Amino acid sequence: GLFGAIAGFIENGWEGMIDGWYGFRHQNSEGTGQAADLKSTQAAIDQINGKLNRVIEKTNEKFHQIEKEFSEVEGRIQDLEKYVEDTKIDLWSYNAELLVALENQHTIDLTDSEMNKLFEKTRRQLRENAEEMGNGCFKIYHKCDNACIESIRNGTYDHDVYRDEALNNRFQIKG
Amino acid sequence: RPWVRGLSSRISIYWTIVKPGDVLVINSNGNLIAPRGYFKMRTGKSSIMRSDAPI
Ligand SMILES: *[C@@H]1O[C@H](CO)[C@@H](O[C@@H]2O[C@H](CO)[C@@H](O[C@@H]3O[C@H](CO)[C@@H](O)[C@H](O)[C@@H]3O)[C@H](O)[C@H]2NC(C)=O)[C@H](O)[C@H]1NC(C)=O
Repeated sequence: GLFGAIAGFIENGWEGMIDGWYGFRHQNSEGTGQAADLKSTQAAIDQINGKLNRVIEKTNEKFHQIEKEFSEVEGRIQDLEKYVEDTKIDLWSYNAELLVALENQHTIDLTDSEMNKLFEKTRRQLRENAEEMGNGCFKIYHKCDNACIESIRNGTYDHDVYRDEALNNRFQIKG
Repeated sequence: RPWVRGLSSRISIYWTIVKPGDVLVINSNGNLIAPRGYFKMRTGKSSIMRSDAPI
């Protein structure tokens, strides 16, 4: 949660959303249902499988090298043949033990991105038409339903046309 | 030298490679354990490994 979102302010875990890596939950008149996404689910996983291909299955094929285990005390060259190979392992390790640290931490602020860039999208295609109820979930003024849902859940939403319930239930009702 | 396989004396192995267009010359007045020929010299990609794993 560098971007904040995940494990940030959406502090709840979506239990068993198996139809993908993302989605929504509509509380319309027709009851409920947690819907699955794409351009974000394929989006992130697009990248993860990208930095990875980079890592996994690639370089290095070396044939004849220096010996590294030794049967009798030789001194000098010996010492050296060690210290050289030792230094190698040693370095190569730190490169490894960080390729992870990095790729790993940023693997994160990459998922906690697609989130904080979708709620941040819905909250764009629709004006005063609704607001994320407090935090996490949203709040609607129209009687949106399963059919009406394929609006935002398809970016097919008019905050102009389908606007009727605006000021109203908002700051308009008694107080 | 210590008794090895009966014998108390021994041999010292040495090597010499001759590049195309050069001649080899052996000159001994004793103890020469001369060679019967040359081994071919490849460049390739081979090595050797101490391991007890089975093929
Ligand atoms: C220099 O000294 C060494 C040792 O003091 C001599 O070597 C010993 O030589 C004898 C024969 O000359 C070897 O004896 C045989 O040993 C076997 C092994 O157990 C046994 O089966 C035979 O019946 C016999 O006893 C003995 O192994 C060998 N010892 C060693 C470790 O070398 C060497 O010959 C001496 N050189 C000269 C010119 O004095």
